[PDB]
Amino acid sequence: SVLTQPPSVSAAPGQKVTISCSGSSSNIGNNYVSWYQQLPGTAPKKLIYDNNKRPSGIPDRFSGSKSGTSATLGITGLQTGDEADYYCGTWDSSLNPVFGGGTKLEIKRTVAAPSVFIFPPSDEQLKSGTASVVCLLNNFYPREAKVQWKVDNALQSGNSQESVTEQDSKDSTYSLSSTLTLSKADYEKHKVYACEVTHQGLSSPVTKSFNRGEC
Amino acid sequence: VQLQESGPGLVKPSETLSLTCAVSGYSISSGYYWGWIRQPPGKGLEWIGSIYHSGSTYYNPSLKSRVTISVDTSKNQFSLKLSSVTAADTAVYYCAGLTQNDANWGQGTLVTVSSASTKGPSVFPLAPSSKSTSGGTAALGCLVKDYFPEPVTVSWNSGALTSGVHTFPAVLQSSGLYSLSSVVTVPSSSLGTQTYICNVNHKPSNTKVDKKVEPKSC
Repeated sequence: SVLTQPPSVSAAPGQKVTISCSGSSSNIGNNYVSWYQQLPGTAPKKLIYDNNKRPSGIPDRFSGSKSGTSATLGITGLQTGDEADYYCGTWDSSLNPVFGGGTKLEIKRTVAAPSVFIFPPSDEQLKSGTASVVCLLNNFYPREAKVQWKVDNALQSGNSQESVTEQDSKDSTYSLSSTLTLSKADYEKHKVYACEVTHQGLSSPVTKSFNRGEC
Repeated sequence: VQLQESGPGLVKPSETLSLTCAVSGYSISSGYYWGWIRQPPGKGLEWIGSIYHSGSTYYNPSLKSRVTISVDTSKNQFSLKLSSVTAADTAVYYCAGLTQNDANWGQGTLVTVSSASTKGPSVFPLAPSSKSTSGGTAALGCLVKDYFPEPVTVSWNSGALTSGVHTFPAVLQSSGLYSLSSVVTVPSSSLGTQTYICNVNHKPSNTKVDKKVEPKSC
């Protein structure tokens, strides 16, 4: 990366955002600017070339301009499908391609509480000698969520890992998966396994638990 | 017009990364330029180099002593060699080309530079039960565990099931191996009539698994 972009930007569907791209006189200052959209998992797709031109197939919701050593991508009529990383690109004083570090666009939506599900380890995993307990927080907003593991009422700390999806392209929510892993011997030393979820959309913490051996 | 990358998932430090891009639906000789761009994990885009119509090449100055880009007219391919790799070369590598205002891109291939070894996943079910039901909705899925390097791909019912699927970013466990889960939510009423299979492919170890996920008994 060479060009400077803000890390993230956000707005509600139907509104406008702009994404800025800061460069120097030797790149943006003297050269055309392009903009790229990258949806999670895909290659960059070009939105803008020659500062302000749209390739065929890019709707006029997307626009670009350039002034001095800066450039700007504008996106009107925001849609949930616009959730993506956006990159500006230009050429340096050697006419080699340079890119900005990217901007993540987040769509603002109403608060949504997670649905919480818990998964005991499988018998198949248990026979292989380990036990992974999975807590699922499905479709929540905003992203901030807290998961606490308790085993026989003992707070687990440093014992688990979680990860979070990218924002859903259809309803702008997130989902979170948390895994607590134990050895088989340790799994068999305890009865109650519980995941406690805290989130803005819940008026009080939600707990899902099972007793080892009820299935 | 389609571009498709092929190449090693894992490369040992100080060895040579070698990638090819197969071009369909277009003649390699007809391209204006063909090139390579990479994206290290969680970071932006970095141009590696391009080769033009004439055969002339231009490389990123910071990489140029390690890079070779060439074209195979008979295979209708072009390639990238990057010698003496280190961990810093870990990245999703994209091929790209401009044909006769908008380049074509490959799909990207993740190359990991590491002195660790390849390891295939075990695939365990995340079985649905009352503990994974909320109303008329049930959650189920597959835990894809202890594999190296990334990536794995997961689909459901050979792609026929996509609505309500969430495949999470892998996590690097303290063992040095990755673990991933993929879940789907479905009507509870379907649990006894619809089969749910998660299709798992770990291309670096050549591990493919189709694992049926059946409701528990609690």
